[PDB]
This record gives sequence, C-alpha cells and structure tokens, in this order.
Amino acid sequence: EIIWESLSVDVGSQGNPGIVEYKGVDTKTGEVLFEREPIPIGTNNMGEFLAIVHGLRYLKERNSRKPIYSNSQTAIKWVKDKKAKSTLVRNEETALIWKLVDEAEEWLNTHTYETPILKWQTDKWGEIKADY
RNA sequence: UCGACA
DNA sequence: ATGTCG
Ligand SMILES: [Mg+2]
Ligand SMILES: [Mg+2]
Repeated sequence: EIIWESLSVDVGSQGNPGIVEYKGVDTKTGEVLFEREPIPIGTNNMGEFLAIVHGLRYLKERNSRKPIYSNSQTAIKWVKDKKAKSTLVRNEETALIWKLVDEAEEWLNTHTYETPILKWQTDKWGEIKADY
C-alpha cells in the first residue's frame, strides 16, 4: 500500500533553527527531481512545508497527477490550511525563509490542484525516500 | 499532564 | 537540544 507512482519530499537541516534545504525524489527510483539551495536560517517545519508546495508546483507545471508523500504531520496541515503557523522570529537573518513561506502561501491561494498529499508511514516503511 | 510527527 | 500538532 505504498503508492510507488508518487513524488516524495523532505527537509534537511544543520541546526533547527538553522540552515535549511529540501528536495523531491521519485518514490520508485530515488531519482532527485528538484533540490533547493540551502536557506541560511529556517525551521524544520518551514522547510517541510516549502518542500510540499514546491512539489505541488513541480507536478502542476508537468501536468502530473502523482500524489506527494511527506513525513511531516505539521507541514501537511499547513498546506491543507494554506497557512504556515511558524514561531520563528522575523529579523533580517530570517527574512529570506519568511519571504519564501509567504510566496508559497500565496501560490496556494492562487492555484488549484488535486494532488493527494499523503503521510509517509515511517514506522512501517522506513525513512522516506527523500530523507537526507 | 502528556501523546505524536519531524 | 528545537519545531510543531492532537
Ligand atoms: Mg521529514
Ligand atoms: Mg527526514
């Protein structure tokens, strides 16, 4: 009951808050389909969220109906809500991540999608394929 | 008072 | 250690 015909996304960091990156992979093959350049300060949950939204945009642009897997219950909720409820402080070091979060929410509020966003069941299936 | 996902 | 929700 793993839907192999899917995109898996995940965050990586150094610190939390700290340097954040994320990527998207083909769940079947492991092939890296997109990878974001490291953002100097952000949170895990912000990155998990940006990964999902990147994935929605990636699949939409390519007319793909594949679902997206994420391991992040937080991010899955933020995407469903179109709203990332982060605590991270706003200052000049966090301005970049907060601009990207704001632009992701804005994309969600201006586009449609029917991509199923699914929880990757780590406890049964091991680490998601996009794990760092 | 936790439980869970990262 | 921290970020987040049920
Ligand atoms: Mg994750
Ligand atoms: Mg991971």
